[PDB]
Amino acid sequence: VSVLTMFRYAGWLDRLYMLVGTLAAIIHGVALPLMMLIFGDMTDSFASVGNVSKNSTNMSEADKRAMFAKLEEEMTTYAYYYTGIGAGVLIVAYIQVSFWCLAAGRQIHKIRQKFFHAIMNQEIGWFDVHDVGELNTRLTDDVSKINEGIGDKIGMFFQAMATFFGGFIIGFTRGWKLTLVILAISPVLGLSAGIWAKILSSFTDKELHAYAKAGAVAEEVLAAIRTVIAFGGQKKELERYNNNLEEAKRLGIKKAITANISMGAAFLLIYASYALAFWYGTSLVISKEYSIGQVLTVFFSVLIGAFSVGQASPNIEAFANARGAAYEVFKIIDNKPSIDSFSKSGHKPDNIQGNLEFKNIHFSYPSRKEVQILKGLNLKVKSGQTVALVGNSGCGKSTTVQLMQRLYDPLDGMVSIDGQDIRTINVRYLREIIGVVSQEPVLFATTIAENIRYGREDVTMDEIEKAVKEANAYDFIMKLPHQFDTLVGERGAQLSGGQKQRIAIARALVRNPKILLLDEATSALDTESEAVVQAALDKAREGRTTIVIAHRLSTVRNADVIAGFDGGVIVEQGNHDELMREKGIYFKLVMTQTDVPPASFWRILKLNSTEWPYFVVGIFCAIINGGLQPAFSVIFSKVVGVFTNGGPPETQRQNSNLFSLLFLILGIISFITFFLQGFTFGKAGEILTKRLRYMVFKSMLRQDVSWFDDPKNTTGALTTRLANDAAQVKGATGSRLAVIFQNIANLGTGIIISLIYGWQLTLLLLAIVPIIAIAGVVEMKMLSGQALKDKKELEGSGKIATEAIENFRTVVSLTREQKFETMYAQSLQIPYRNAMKKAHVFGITFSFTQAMMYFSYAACFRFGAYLVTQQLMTFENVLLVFSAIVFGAMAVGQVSSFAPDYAKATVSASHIIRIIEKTPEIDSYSTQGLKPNMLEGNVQFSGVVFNYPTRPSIPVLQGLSLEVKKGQTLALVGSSGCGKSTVVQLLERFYDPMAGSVFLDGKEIKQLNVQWLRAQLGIVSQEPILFDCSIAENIAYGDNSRVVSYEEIVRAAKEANIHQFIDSLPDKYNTRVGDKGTQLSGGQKQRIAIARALVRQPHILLLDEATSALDTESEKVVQEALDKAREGRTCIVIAHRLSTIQNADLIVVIQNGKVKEHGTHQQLLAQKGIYFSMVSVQA
Ligand SMILES: CC(C)(C)c1cc(C(C)(C)C)c(NC(=O)c2c[nH]c3ccccc3c2=O)cc1O
Repeated sequence: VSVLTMFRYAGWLDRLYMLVGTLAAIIHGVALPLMMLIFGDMTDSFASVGNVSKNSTNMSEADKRAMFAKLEEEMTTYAYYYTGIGAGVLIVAYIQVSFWCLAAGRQIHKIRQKFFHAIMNQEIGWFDVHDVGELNTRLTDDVSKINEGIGDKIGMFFQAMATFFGGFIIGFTRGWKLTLVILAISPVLGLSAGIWAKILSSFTDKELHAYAKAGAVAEEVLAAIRTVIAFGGQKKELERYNNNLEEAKRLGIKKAITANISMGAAFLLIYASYALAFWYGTSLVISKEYSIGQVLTVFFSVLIGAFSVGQASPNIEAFANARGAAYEVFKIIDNKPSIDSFSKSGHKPDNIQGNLEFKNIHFSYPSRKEVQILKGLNLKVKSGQTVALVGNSGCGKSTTVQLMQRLYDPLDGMVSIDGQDIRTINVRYLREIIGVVSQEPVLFATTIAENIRYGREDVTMDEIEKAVKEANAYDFIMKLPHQFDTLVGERGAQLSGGQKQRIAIARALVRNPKILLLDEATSALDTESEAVVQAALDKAREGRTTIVIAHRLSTVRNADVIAGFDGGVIVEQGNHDELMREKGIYFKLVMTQTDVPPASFWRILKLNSTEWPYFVVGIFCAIINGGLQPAFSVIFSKVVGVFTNGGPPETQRQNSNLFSLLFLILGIISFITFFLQGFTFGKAGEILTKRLRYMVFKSMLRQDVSWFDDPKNTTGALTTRLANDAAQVKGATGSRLAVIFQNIANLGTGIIISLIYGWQLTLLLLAIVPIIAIAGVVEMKMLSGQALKDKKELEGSGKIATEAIENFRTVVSLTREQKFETMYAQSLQIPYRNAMKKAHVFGITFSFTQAMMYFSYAACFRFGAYLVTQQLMTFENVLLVFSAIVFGAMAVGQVSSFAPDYAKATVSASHIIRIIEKTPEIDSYSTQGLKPNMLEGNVQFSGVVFNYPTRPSIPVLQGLSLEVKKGQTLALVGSSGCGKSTVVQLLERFYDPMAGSVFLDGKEIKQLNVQWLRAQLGIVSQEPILFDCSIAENIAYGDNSRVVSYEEIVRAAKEANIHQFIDSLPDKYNTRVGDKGTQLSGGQKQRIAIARALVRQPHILLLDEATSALDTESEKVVQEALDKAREGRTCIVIAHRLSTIQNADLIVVIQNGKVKEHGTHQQLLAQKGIYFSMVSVQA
């Protein structure tokens, strides 16, 4: 059978009306050629009347009476014919929509009904085969996609074929010669599109690869930002970013030639094939057979059929997606095992049920998503035993609990029963005989008594009132309004843990159960209600058949037999007194267990007025490219005019002359004007996309502060804004020239053409164009005004579906199943009533959308008839009104297509505005006099408080003052690593101190030029920023006030010990490492990071964190570089593993932002405070 035979399944009239709607769609397709036919039929008659009026004419007014009487007699019969086709399309439109909404709805209601019930009759396999929430959500929307998968798309497919083949049958019958040419050009247009797609593709690939390099050049440089600021490499990296965008600017400009030429060639094939068909068509009259006038309008109906099949393709593509998501997951609705638990079957266990014995279990994990981790379990319980399990071990004991039901059934080992087996028996009785107590009861609610009744659906209030007492739930059912029928939200969203627990114990007791079973049930309770719950779980046991598991060895002694499970298998089996007399494994266990929505405006115009290269000739080009399109209709009007009303004189020469004019004027100009319009806005966008990207990336690379402290930013996410905004703003250029073009193809030429209308054709144009624009703008609202309300009826009906399965301990009561289906039988009924209603609404609006075609033709006939005919009827300008209506329909589509490409581009403008206005924290200041006498300085700190760029991370530095002298070490340690690290990272200016300040001596580092500061500061990175440059550059990523030379790369290699690598390899300083450093271990990377500080002679030096992940060589040969990098130069080092850096002339202990001890290392080893207490725990 077909896949669609399973979608359109069951029912009677539910299937039969699909045939009625299919027949309506066929007739609605055949009506479109018949509307073309009559305008042709009039053209045969008018080509006779009009030419006889120039050829053996009855004077020049008796023809205007005798011939015109027959024309208005005929037009009075035509007034029946086109009105009958009009009445037809109004009816079949509503019958087609009645199929789409009401016949589909007659299946889709029962499909949704049996879908919610199919989760319930999936019984066990719903737990294994994907997961709750999403499996319910995708299925809930995919059974909505089935509506299109059986609906309108199938109608549109048959309707377009009926227009196509119906038009072709008439076009063969009246003149197959031209109808064969319409077949022959279709593969040529398809081949042209088959070139256009390759031209669009294999230029964009290279534009993407050119940009991908500019992306990677931004990403690593922004991640490394404060280090690239400290080296000075911005003078290299800003041009690496620029030139990869110059390559993209060499590529996009060539696509802006080739794609525009390939579209112009497709337009040229259209103008040329139409012109050749017209000239061949009149040659098949004034020489030859199989033409007249009407045949041309018949051949145009075949082209309307090809357009109708084009309009069907997006509906067939939507139908392919409606096959898509729905038909595969339809197997989880049915073709699943579907019976697995025996949900409404089985004979009763009238051996009372109780006498279980598990044997040689090796079973699966629950849901089979994890492997069978359990190996070895055997376990007894018999009628008149509390068996208590000891040796608790999580999932490896919880499997034994979930195996107590038709939810998991053993395969790896067995259960044994003293009678008929528990896998075979009555599943409702099996749910209700046991009180199955989990610490968390995941349960749907509405009242407390209804939640208790979700244990067993047959109850009396006399059972309920005892159940709330003996579960000890009575305290809150006395405090709450309406008591046991007190109102509560879904999942119990107004109840604490111990309250839900005592309600779930009442939900057990109301069964009159014989057995108690406990999923570790003392765990996760509140310590008030844990005791009140234990007293309820003791009250729930009349000296009777129980299987208890708990973290408290109280309920384990409130019992009859211990069963011990150190790992797996039963190791001990005796009384709690016995295993404490004889002091076994139970006694061993007793000894341990007792985006920017404010879219911008105005400023955008002055910004683009600063960005753009003023190619204003593209505006003139868009105007003339628009005005050329109605000139096709002017020359075609002149062909119809001379052919209907010239008489025979010169006709073959007039047709040949107008053919030559038509072919040349459209083929030459339209190609050039589309090409030059596309190539002008393309080149404007090539400047804009490059110029914006350079300015915003340069702005980012001059503001880390107030943008990397943003928890709402991510480096790659900013690189997506660099991707998207610079492309969206490019689309926001060419679309505006397309809006200029369509205005001139429409009213900007159409009103000038109306200066030669006899007012009747102006009334015709004005009666149609705004009304068809209003119709589509209403049709929009009619559709969307259902869909939002349909979604909210479905959403409310979805909450009560997910609440039926996430609340999985409702499958452990199983009698609420058909009560949920009873809720769904009313809930699915409100959107189905909405669907029955909208079948009329869409019926009348889609019917009115046909009525405008009858009205258009009927007005065009009845505004020429009699009143213009008496003058001689206008053999011109009638065609121009229809072309202006087509340019009006084109205009509405062109303008509404670019509406989101206003809105998105105004959001991209808000993103661009934030980043061009910058953060003023890392710029070229000059209030502090830059003095050379203090490159090493005497760095003063005073009153200092600091909180990290992660802004919630507390003011961790708190009132500090310190100094470090010219050439001195200042080693820092402190109670949580923040007391040391913040002092380096504020001197980096990677954030400002919120109070206090820091000074080079008597002049402020908050006010010193950040690039002068970053000329004297060296900084050691935990990770070297790395593209595959030479080793020389992979030390020296630029310099802020120096010149890199042989001597500095010698010092930086030798002092940092990294010359171990550089003097060894091929090429020495020239050689390679790959992006991120393919052969660079931690020890090499930190020795490179030391070299990067040293290669500019750093008069002040900063060692951020004195080990990364280092040990052995990789640590001690790094310390052998740390000691060589400090001393004689003003060096701050934040001590980590104190068995790296303890060598310093001064150390300071910064406890929670204040000094607690200080001195040289040996003076602090004497101080028996914090420092010696931090040494005396490292070793
Ligand atoms: C916005 C909305 C409601 C989806 C809508 C819009 C239009 C436009 C804007 C193109 C008139 C249309 N129009 C069309 O699809 C068509 C417009 N002009 C034609 C001219 C000749 C042959 C077919 C069409 C056509 O299908 C239909 C709509 O349903």
